[PDB]
Amino acid sequence: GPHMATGQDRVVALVDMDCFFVQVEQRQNPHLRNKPCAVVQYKSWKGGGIIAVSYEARAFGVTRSMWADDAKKLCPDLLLAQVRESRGKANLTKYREASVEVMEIMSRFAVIERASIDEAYVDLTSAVQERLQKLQGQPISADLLPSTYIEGLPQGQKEGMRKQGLFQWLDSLQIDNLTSPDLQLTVGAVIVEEMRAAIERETGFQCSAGISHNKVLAKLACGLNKPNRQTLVSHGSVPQLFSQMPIRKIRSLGGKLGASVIEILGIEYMGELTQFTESQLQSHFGEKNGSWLYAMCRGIEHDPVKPRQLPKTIGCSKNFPGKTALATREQVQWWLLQLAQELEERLTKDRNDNDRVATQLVVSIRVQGDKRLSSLRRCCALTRYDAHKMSHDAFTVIKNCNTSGTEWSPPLTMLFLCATKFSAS
DNA sequence: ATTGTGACGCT
DNA sequence: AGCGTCAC
Ligand SMILES: Nc1ncnc2c1ncn2[C@H]1C[C@H](O)[C@@H](COP(=O)(O)OP(=O)(O)OP(=O)(O)O)O1
Ligand SMILES: [Mg+2]
Ligand SMILES: [Mg+2]
Repeated sequence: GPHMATGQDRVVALVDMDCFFVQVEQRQNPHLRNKPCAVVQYKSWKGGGIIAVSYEARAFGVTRSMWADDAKKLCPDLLLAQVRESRGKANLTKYREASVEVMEIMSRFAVIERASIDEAYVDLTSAVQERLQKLQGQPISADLLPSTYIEGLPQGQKEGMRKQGLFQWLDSLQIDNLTSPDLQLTVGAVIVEEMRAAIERETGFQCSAGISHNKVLAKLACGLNKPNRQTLVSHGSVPQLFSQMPIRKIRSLGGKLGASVIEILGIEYMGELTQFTESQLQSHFGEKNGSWLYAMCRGIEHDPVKPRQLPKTIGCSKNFPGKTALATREQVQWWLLQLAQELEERLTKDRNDNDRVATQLVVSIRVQGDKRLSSLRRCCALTRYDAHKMSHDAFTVIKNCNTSGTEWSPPLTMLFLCATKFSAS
């Protein structure tokens, strides 16, 4: 009724860089632009592992987590850029620095939460109020939304359809009310057009975006029309959108929890969740998950956009698969040193840029044949940015896993050093 | 031999 | 604290 809150209080956007690592390499190397091309890590085992794919290459079936030799079977003219290698491992610095370029531009418009190297949430509520009082009541022109899709429209040529749906949306709009959620979302979309234009002008990079009333819907919306487009998901669009939406497509339901929702309740689509009471969902999935599911299948989610532009952790990882697994003490020490030297470099740069110091060192390892992705995770004190000290401390922390009598067994298939617990400096 | 990250929850 | 989940 009148007291049923509808989750329409905020305007939230999710901005995701289109095939980001590919775009970084295409900016640097113009011969790669507007071509089927991918970014690969390493090169010896089956041509290297593909970690990013241009849309031209995706059209041939090339995907992430495919070996380059196999991708070339699907796409013989595929062009490749290789991740930089330093100290014997992939080094992602070029892409982190490109990400900072983009995040700093986004921060001019609004508060952002860095969700990953190429994705950020945007809290647009106050920016929209400012822009609405700036409008002082005139309507919003289609010309202000040149790359926006309105999900669910038109109802009742891809670009022609986009424009039909946008016209239907704008003709319906009630610009009289500075508190209409649909109007607020529309102004949000105008601002995100401007943000995306600024990113492309000032970096060369293109991105897609979603605009809705919360983070989950904004991320879902972002996925609906890619690349280089943005999508508005209104509250009213949720029943139809969710009526055929697989549960696994909603952020956080792509794993075991979503699988159990499907199996326990005997449903397939998000919208089917509305039939259950909050207490029923809590009985199957716990108090927190159940309340979250009850609201989310109605389009309602409360998770705030956190004011956080910088990562909370600075980590360095390397897998040693198959016969490259580490089998001697010297090997383990040398790779701990390699990881620690990259970590020291990134930490010293982080301290200069961002006025903070990490205080905890996490050391994690995998042992051969262990079913888990991480076998062991132990922490120690991080007191100075010294690679030799950090590597000696990581070894001191993990050495009691060695069961032998200069040899290391069982061989180690992953090493991981992470700097955490930052404090202002 | 589907890597190298990074965020968050549980107990 | 250490382990597990989730999403790229
Ligand atoms: N599993 C992974 N391993 C390594 N790097 C990854 C992985 N997933 C994503 N990345 C990196 C490379 C991507 O360019 C970047 C952004 O990831 P993501 O947003 O899913 O895809 P994308 O930006 O390449 O394409 P899209 O246009 O679909 O967003 O992060
Ligand atoms: Mg992306
Ligand atoms: Mg992304």
